[PDB]
Amino acid sequence: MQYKLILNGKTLKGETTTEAVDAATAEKVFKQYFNDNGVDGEWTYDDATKTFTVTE
Amino acid sequence: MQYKLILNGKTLKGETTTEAVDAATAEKVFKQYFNDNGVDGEWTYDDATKTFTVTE
Repeated sequence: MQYKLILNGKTLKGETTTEAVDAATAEKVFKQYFNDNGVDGEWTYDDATKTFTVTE
Repeated sequence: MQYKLILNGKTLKGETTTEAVDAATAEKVFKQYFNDNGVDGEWTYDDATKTFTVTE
């Protein structure tokens, strides 16, 4: 279903939102992006509350 | 001064905001990001209205 990206950091802050096929994909996609980008913030995943938490 | 990033696309949509030293830098930075991230959306720059326009 619809997932939501929460961004926490210093050089960047904000919230994105995407809908993937499911838990395994949205998760797969947003990871693809925030695993580096000089942020590699702390990862968090929420399935049943559609959320992500990135923390530099 | 304060610049603003407008995101237009399919896999991603949203708005970010950063303050750079000036027109040459904010421009330089946001370009650094949206020139490939599978989006490489159309570029647009606004100095006097602090804005950017990305379009897949």
